[PDB]
Amino acid sequence: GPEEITADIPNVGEAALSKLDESGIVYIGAEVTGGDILVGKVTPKGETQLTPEEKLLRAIFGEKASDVKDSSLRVPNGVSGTVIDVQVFTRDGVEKDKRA
Amino acid sequence: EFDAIKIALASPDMIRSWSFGEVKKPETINYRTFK
Amino acid sequence: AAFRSVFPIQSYSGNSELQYVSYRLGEPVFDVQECQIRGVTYSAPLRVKLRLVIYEREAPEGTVKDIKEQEVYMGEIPLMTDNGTFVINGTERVIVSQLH
Amino acid sequence: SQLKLLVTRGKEQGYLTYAEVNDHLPEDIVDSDQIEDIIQMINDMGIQVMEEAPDADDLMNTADEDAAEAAAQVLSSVESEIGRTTDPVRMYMREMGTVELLTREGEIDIAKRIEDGINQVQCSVAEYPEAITYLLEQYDRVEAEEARLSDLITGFVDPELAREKFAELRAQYVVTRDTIATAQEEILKLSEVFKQFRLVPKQFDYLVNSMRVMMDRVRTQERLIMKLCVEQCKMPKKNFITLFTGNETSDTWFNAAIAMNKPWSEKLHDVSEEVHRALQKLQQIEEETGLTIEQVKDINRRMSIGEAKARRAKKEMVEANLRLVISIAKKYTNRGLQFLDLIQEGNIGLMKAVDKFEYRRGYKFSTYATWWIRQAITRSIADQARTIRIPVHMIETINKLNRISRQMLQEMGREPTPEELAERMLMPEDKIRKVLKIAKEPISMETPIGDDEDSHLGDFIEDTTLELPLDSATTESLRAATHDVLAGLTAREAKVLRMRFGIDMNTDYTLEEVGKQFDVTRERIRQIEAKALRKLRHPSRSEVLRSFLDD
Amino acid sequence: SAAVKEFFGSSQLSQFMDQNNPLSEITHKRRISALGPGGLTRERAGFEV
Amino acid sequence: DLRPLVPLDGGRFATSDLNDLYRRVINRNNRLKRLLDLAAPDIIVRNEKRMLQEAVDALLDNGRRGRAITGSNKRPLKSLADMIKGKQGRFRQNLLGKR
Repeated sequence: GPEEITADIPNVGEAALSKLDESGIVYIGAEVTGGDILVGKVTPKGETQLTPEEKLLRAIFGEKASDVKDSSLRVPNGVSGTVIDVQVFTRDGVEKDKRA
Repeated sequence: EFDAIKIALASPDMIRSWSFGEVKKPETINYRTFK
Repeated sequence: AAFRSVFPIQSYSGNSELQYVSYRLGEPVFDVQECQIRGVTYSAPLRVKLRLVIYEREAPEGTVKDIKEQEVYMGEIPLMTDNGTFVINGTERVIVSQLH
Repeated sequence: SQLKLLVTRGKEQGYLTYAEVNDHLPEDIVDSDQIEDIIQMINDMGIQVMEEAPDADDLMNTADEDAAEAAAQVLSSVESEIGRTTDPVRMYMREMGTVELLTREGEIDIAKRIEDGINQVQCSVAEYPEAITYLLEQYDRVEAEEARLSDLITGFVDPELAREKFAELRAQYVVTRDTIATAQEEILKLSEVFKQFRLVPKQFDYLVNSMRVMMDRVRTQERLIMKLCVEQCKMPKKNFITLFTGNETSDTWFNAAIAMNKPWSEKLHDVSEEVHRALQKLQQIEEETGLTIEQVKDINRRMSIGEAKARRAKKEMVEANLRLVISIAKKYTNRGLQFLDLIQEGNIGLMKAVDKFEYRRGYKFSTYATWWIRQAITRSIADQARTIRIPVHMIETINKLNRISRQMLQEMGREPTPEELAERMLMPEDKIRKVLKIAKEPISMETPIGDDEDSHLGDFIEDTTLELPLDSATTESLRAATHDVLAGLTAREAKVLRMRFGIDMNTDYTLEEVGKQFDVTRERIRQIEAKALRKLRHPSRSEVLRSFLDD
Repeated sequence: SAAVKEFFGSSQLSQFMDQNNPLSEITHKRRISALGPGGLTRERAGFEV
Repeated sequence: DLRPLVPLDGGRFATSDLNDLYRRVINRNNRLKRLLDLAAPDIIVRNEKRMLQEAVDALLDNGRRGRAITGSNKRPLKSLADMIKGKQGRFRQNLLGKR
């Protein structure tokens, strides 16, 4: 299927998303550094077919392995700078998100 | 673990033992569902 | 001087000569900033006003009797910016002179 | 042999140019590929033929040493020949050029040859009671609707007329068959009338190959009498021609073969068993196929004669047409299949044509065969042109796409957008994107990106299936942690937790198998599992565990 | 268009304009290479040039 | 997996030549089998045998004798020897010096 760029990504706390806006793409002017997310993109993982005891650890804490895994654009390690511009090229068939 | 390595000709018999079944058709994948 | 070298092109004695009249450099779709932003080669369309003249196979020395005229499109030719550089796929390129 | 001293010149210099290896060549080499092969043979033994003066100050000898004299032999021999034996295409061109391309209305002659060759086999069929009994059985079989009535014919020479001429066949067949010196004229006239039919292809094919099976059973018993006695018992070959050959069913040629009281005869006592039993076999087989042996023997022998005549002329037909086949194939050359693949698929189509021909239509064979051949060649080019086999209608769609794209490129100014092809064609605009992403061919993983190392493309492809060693070293730690947590549980709850998932065992089990293991209903087992889970959910058994959920 | 576009788009005499600098551009434009299609290679020359 | 058909990005697969060579050998092998079933005139089956021999000979060591078959890229495509032999085979780079 497709890949989204939404600002909701599995397996990362809200503290690591004070930079991304609602549409998924970082604010212009935010000071990022290595490991931050410049763009929040997830790709569908179907399906996991998980392990033994990992299954028990899932049952214990009632969580659900997400149907998606994340492949989001994070700053290469070492880099540290100011996002000074962001353009959004969109295919013609698609419909533009909020940021575009 | 092991020792010397032998190289030699291979009979058709030894080759048929190496394999796991013969390849008859020349197609690779299924072009829409890529199984 | 590249059109005269092959024009006019005659048939195999066919009493029909496709002769060149002139050409012109079109207007560039994108200017160099937009051409870098989109990843396009900055260039100009090349219109050519050929002309098919025909002679029917009687006389005298191919009577020009049934001729035509058009403006044909033969390819786009990249353009050198005001600093002598090209934009070939949004990337700046330079054609280094050769010593042959 | 100036070549031979060219080699010594290249040696005593330590290198050869293209100038020298153009000087000391044979003056009669016109095919450049011969020059290619011989300069390769030279370099293979030394010395490498660079194109200029160098090696001037490069004093570096990997050209030793048995290859030297062998390669010199091959070079000294290349003048003895003229080639080529290296291009299959040219050797095939010569091969077809051997056969004179002159069958100018000899085609109809050889075609009539085929017709009256495949009717000697028709007669030999007409003398085979078993195939004709099959035809009668399947007449009464299909008219009873045991199959479609057309199961017997691909057309013939009326339903009730068909079935009742089959009825007259039945009556002529009974007057043929119960008149066991009366069968001669009846059987022969019934075969005369019978030869006016037109079988189903598979019908005739099966019946005649089972005719062959019948005669081959007779032939196998012939082996059993031949090698068992003449080649194993040392029976005299002249003897095997004398006594057995001619009678073949009575007991007067083998049982009167041991009895002939000779050095050969009274040694037949040890292979006497299988000949004794083979006589039983053949004697019952005479009636098994419907006639004594020698009759159907020589009828199928004439069958073989007729089929050989048929095939040997279709050869000349096929070659005289393949002279055309090559030409017809040459207009499909870049389409993805190398040339000799094309002409081979063409020749397959050509054999197809020659085995479906008719002079009756009064036309020229060329057009019919060329229709067959172009059809089969395009079938080939379709079915085996790409590394991923895309179907044929899809290739039609792709061709439409290419043509209309080239057209819009020179009519709509700049280029065709697929949104524009969605209108220019009557397609749904995701069919177009699909067919465009489907028609592209694969990139070769050895295509070199021109970098420093000259590494190719196939070395920049990560393996997105492997697990990172950190992840495996995690779940090993997870096995540790879960085993630890279970250790601090009652053996009931721990065994139920393990047996419920697949934790450190083979297959996980349903609740009922677990109750089996403990003699409880599955509800008891659900209670146990829920209590163990509730116990584990609390920290002090679950801090590290929940930390495995890193989020 | 294909031939001229593969000249301009991919050939040894069409390079990324080195631009880390004003002088870098201005001295990459005024450059006289002796390689490329129609010119000798590295192996074949060689201390002639 | 040693001659994979990995999916690159954009539905544009990448393969190694060995798939092309194995296709070329299996095609002519099957065609020869069908010729032998049809009882063809031995001219065509002779050409088919020679074609299959060139296929196997270009699969074993391409460019050895008969002007190596070139892939779709214009290029003389590699064979088992070229994955073994030469400066670029196994024995030289990944068998002596690795990342």
